[PDB]
Amino acid sequence: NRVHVGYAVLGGAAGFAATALGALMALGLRAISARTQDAMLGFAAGMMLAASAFSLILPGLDAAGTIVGPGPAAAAVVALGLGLGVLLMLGLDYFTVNRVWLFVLTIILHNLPEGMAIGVSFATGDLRIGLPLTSAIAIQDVPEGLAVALALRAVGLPIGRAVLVAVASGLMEPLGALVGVGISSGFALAYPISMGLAAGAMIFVVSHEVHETTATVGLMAGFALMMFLDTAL
Ligand SMILES: [Zn+2]
Ligand SMILES: [Zn+2]
Ligand SMILES: [Zn+2]
Ligand SMILES: [Zn+2]
Ligand SMILES: [Zn+2]
Ligand SMILES: [Zn+2]
Repeated sequence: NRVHVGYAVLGGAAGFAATALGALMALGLRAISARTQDAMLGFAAGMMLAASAFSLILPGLDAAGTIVGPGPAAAAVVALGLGLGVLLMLGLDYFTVNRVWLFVLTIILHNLPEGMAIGVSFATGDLRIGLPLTSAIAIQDVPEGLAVALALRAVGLPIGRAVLVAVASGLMEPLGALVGVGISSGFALAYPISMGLAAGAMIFVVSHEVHETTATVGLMAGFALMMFLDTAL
């Protein structure tokens, strides 16, 4: 309990609320074209890919560079965090009708890195770090909440149940944010390590979520918009 965790809970809350707004838009839409779905998901992926680079790895290296020094030991700390983040998510991807439940688990697992990244990115209190990432994550949460609800409906839930499950799915960002503050505030190196870890987890999820032309337009737009947000915020 402290100041920099509050900003993280607020970040996690904006992630849950953004997901929910996207989820509630499916009530009115019920179905969308494959062109629209593929673009949205490519936009969501592109936002998190650049976020991993510009909001997590690059700030984590700077944080490590002032805790440890300018040498490669700083970069080593982050890279090792990154590899541990991949392997944590490689693990979960492996150790885990009633097919709905298995799709729901994926949706849950894929929200975990975004929640964690919000909580990690606010550990030092720097709005210049947490704000671009949190607002990028909320932005792609709207398409993702919509996408999730429509897909749960496409697999056979009535839109109302599907929207409900989608909204509950978003609770994983508040929860992941709590996890993120925990792993980044134990010791000095916890922060750069946890920045690498969230980036790695994030990159694993988005590799697993990447009509290729329409998806590329979304991918490029999400990437470019992430660069804009990081530069402006
Ligand atoms: Zn996402
Ligand atoms: Zn050195
Ligand atoms: Zn998976
Ligand atoms: Zn897999
Ligand atoms: Zn997914
Ligand atoms: Zn497609």
